[PDB]
Amino acid sequence: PATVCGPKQSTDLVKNKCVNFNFNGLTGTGVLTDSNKKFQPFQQFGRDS
Amino acid sequence: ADYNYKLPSEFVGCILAWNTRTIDSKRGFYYRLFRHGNIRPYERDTSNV
Amino acid sequence: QDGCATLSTKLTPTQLQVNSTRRGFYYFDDIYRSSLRVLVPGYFLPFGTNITRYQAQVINWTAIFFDNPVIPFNDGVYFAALEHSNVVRGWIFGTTLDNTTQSAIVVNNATHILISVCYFNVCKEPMFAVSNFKPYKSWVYDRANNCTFNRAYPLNISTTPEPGKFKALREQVFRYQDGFLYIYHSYESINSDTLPPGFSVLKPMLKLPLGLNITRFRVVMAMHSLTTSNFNTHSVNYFVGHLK
Ligand SMILES: C=CC1=C(C)/C(=C\c2[nH]c(/C=C3N=C(/C=C4\NC(=O)C(C)=C4C=C)C(C)=C\3CCC(=O)O)c(CCC(=O)O)c2C)NC1=O
Ligand SMILES: *[C@@H]1O[C@H](CO)[C@@H](O[C@@H]2O[C@H](CO)[C@@H](O[C@@H]3O[C@H](CO)[C@@H](O)[C@H](O)[C@@H]3O)[C@H](O)[C@H]2NC(C)=O)[C@H](O)[C@H]1NC(C)=O
Ligand SMILES: *[C@@H]1O[C@H](CO)[C@@H](O[C@@H]2O[C@H](CO)[C@@H](O)[C@H](O)[C@H]2NC(C)=O)[C@H](O)[C@H]1NC(C)=O
Ligand SMILES: *[C@@H]1O[C@H](CO)[C@@H](O)[C@H](O)[C@H]1NC(C)=O
Ligand SMILES: *[C@@H]1O[C@H](CO)[C@@H](O)[C@H](O)[C@H]1NC(C)=O
Ligand SMILES: *[C@@H]1O[C@H](CO)[C@@H](O)[C@H](O)[C@H]1NC(C)=O
Repeated sequence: PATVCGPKQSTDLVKNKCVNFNFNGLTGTGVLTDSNKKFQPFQQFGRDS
Repeated sequence: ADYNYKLPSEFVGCILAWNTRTIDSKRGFYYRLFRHGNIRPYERDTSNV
Repeated sequence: QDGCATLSTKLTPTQLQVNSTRRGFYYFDDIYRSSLRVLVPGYFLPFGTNITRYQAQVINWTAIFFDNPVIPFNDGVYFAALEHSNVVRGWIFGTTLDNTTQSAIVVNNATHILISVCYFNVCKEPMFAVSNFKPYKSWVYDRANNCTFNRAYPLNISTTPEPGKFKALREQVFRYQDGFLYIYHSYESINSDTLPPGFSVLKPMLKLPLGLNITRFRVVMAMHSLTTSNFNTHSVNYFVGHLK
């Protein structure tokens, strides 16, 4: 979990569109959809092979 | 860097320094000058033997 | 912090040796992995090695013999304990273990877990004292000065003994790197009088910024807590091994 963060303004969740995203400093480009995955309590993202 | 305060080689972070002539021009500030061997990173020695 | 206590009934430690099976593995990093097979170098306790055993109980001749020597802490330590009445409360880490150098204490007051770093005057026998079944006094050191670190985590544990069989096995791994003390922990409840063979992996618990030279430790046996004004001990066992 993030404990110290910089002064940025948040926007609205836009779903099912090719967008640029910034989650807690993790940046990228793609399409965001709902998930049926499960995380551990102090985990923030998941990576594949 | 050998007897008082040592940073690790893989340091990540920032360093700030500034002059304080008008508030700290007094007696009572010491540094260690003799010691057998060097200290390891992020270690303290408060002995006065 | 109350101070002083003296034990003449003592006897020489036996220093038994036991097999280590396949115990003493831990999570060595903070990277989440899924369905992957990796090769890792590091410091671990080898499989099948010998490790050392000490005990504590009143045998019969109006006398109690404990076992708290001073052990080396080279590259890291694996610790194990078999107990049934909340016996082994804490450790002492340092270099000379006297009032000329800083020392670190990790203990339990049956109400909190306490971690402090200062110029301690250690006693000849560190232990707590309960009033039959009431946390009475604590005699671990008499004076502490010029003191750097202090922290406590609330953890209330039961102080009513249930002697007989062994009901708990607790395992720990201690590491030191870059001013940080790393404590990994694992716990289970079993009903047996040896250490079962198996393969157990220990989870991270604490990462403490102490900034102190550590080369030696000893065990605090605060067992003496079950009497009135006379104070003697129940039984317990513990095991020590190293890392390579
Ligand atoms: C100093 C305290 C100490 C403890 C409690 C510890 C960690 C620890 N001991 C646990 C179980 C336990 N095992 C013990 C026994 C201990 N009490 C002791 O003084 C020692 C050395 C242990 C070792 C584990 C206790 C008190 C519990 C029960 C905790 C509870 O009530 O949840 C648990 C699981 C339950 C919980 O999260 O509270 C942790 C994390 N390591 C330690 O060194
Ligand atoms: C531990 O704590 C004690 C008390 O705070 C520290 O004692 C103090 O030590 C300094 C020197 O480091 C003393 O200063 C010296 O005092 C004498 C006269 O007493 C003077 O002649 C010297 O020129 C110098 O000023 C200070 O007096 C002393 N104070 C007390 C109350 O003892 C001690 O240094 C600490 N030890 C450490 C470094 O952990
Ligand atoms: C130390 O413990 C290990 C683990 O139990 C023992 O290894 C077993 O040894 C038997 C007999 O050779 C084998 O059949 C098992 O397959 C082994 N298991 C494992 C996991 O190694 C080892 O023999 C013990 N050594 C001593 C001297 O007691
Ligand atoms: C383990 O203990 C046995 C018996 O004392 C000894 O022969 C052996 O060298 C020791 N080392 C091992 C294999 O762990
Ligand atoms: C330190 O311990 C020694 C030996 O017990 C004692 O003589 C001395 O007075 C103690 N000094 C302090 C710092 O209390
Ligand atoms: C234990 O807790 C009691 C009651 O809060 C307190 O008086 C005492 O100082 C504590 N002792 C230790 C060793 O922490």
